[PDB]
Amino acid sequence: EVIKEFMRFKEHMEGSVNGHEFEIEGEGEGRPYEGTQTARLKVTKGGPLPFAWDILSPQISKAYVKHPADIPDYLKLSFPEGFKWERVMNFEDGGVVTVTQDSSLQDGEFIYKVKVRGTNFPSDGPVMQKKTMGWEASSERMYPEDGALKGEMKMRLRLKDGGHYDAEVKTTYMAKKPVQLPGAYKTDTKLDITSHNEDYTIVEQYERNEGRHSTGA
Repeated sequence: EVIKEFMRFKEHMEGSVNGHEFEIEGEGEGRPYEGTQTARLKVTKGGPLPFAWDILSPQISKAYVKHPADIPDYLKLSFPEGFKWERVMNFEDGGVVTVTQDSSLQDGEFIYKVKVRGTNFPSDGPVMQKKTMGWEASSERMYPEDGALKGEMKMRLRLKDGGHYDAEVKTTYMAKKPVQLPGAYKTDTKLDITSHNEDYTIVEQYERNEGRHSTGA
């Protein structure tokens, strides 16, 4: 078994949001079977970011999703080779974020390599004015389609406000070899910024994910 009850990961991200290029690196740890993790991130190029850290947080780790025994854990079964995923987030004010990601395993540790592109965010919007306050918990509908695992979800950013700034999200997760794909089900996810001191140039996150059968949805 290559996936231990404790697993670290490291992450390299590059991207650009409305033409502002950046790099971020991170190192993290978690309990893959328990559904838990934490990481430390920093902006290694292009810092301080012109834009909310929040649009980045969901793109900085689904090997740590807790599954019941009878839902196959496709993304853990995918190691040691790993999996890749491609996402599109469509925000209500016209901004879009697209992401491509490789995840593999080297030296006992998960290794994430992430390319993010944000575009068409309004100069005066809550993302570019850095006015957001973190994501409410969400549930991603997971379902096998065209030989891959797909998820969709509505994700909701809190605003320095009381209301919410909303994204429609679609992700295709595809293992590098054809391991059992699950039937459809839900993943409940809560992502927290736990420490942001620095300039949101050093940031720590905590995330809890749990797989469950649906009712339902």
